[PDB]
Amino acid sequence: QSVLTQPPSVSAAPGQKVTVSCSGSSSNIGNHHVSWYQQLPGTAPKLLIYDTTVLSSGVPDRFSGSKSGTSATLGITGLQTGDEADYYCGTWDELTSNLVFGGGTKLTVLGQPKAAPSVTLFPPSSEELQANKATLVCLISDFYPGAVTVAWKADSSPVKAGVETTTPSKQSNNKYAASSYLSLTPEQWKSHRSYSCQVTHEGSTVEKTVAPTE
Amino acid sequence: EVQLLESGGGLVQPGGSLRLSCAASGFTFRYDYHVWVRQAPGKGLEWVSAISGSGGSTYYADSVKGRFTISRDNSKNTLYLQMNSLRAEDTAVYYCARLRADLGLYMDLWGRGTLVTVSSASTKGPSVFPLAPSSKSTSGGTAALGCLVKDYFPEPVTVSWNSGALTSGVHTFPAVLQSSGLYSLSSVVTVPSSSLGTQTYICNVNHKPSNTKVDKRVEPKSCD
Ligand SMILES: [Cl-]
Repeated sequence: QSVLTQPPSVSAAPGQKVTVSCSGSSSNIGNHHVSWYQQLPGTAPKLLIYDTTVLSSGVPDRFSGSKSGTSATLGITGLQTGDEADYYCGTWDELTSNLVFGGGTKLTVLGQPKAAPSVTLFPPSSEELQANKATLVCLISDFYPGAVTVAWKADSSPVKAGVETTTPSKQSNNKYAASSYLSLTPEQWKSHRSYSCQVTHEGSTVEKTVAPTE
Repeated sequence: EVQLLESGGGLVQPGGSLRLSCAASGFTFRYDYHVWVRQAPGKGLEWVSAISGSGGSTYYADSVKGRFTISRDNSKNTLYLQMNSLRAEDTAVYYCARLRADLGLYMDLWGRGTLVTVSSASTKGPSVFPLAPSSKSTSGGTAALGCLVKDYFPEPVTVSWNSGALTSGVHTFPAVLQSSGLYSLSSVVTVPSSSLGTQTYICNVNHKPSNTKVDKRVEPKSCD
């Protein structure tokens, strides 16, 4: 809905307090109980807090819900890395007769340790070449924080033609994964000495190489 | 246990219709309001519809008035969303939820969610290729083997290994979306290098929209 405003993101360090504000108006937060909803990446939202201040079963005392006029606040004390997630406020709006939601807030836990990517690079399979196509697959995992750049080389000449790279995404262990695919013709693959996938992360490079000799 | 079992997403043409189901076990469903909430990818939660226990009373976001219809069969503990005159903007993950009231309203119990894609583009099942561990990466501790699940539409695909018996070591990557408008993803598993000469590695690729249910054996490279 986003007739309720939350900030897009908030950042504390482990063990600190962080708050997520949710501002609306008298018809919504003003005169009605607020709920808080946690969303882990690509899973259903979970009720944390209802009736503005009450915790669901098995939610810890470290979470609290506050309300001051037309604003509501989510409090998280003794912040853990397990709290990284999207947080949504909800209420009723007696004007629109709608349930309403905030635009959501992304919680980042600061000072997590930097981690270089693992790179697996596969050459085209036999079966794919036999269907007259060629895909180089470069899988990139367990890197923190989640920002990488990927370059490809054919005998250390750069190739921009044919590249499709995922944006980074959060693994269950708070580290990030990404994929980059380079499409070739069987004759491009067979013609060159080697192809290279070089991933760059916090300025420092991890590179992998496959050859047709096989 | 108390749950909401959601079924019925997929691809449909602009103008077309889809029916979401959500079946209920563990509670007398017929007294509790339920709702439908949706989430476009990248974006946030939008309430869409709600219904009283009996069906007597039904509520709708302006974004869907005239087009979507919430209903329920209380004899089959089932909730529905009939979605008509769909547009590209309706492309979202749709959840059902139970709506309870104590001092205020809260949605406590949620379904897993189903993707609804509204596009003129056709269903295409993927090609499945084995990603065999290089000769080199084996003579040594561990081996990465995988399945390239290439050129499909729409999301999603599930990947298993060895009929679900092998879960440890499995990283299924999120799909890339090519300039072609088709999705490719890869699933990899790390295994003891020593198990390659005695153990069968099958990836099980399910793309429900194309009715693709494929099994692919991945075996180690010998070349050179
Ligand atoms: Cl009624």
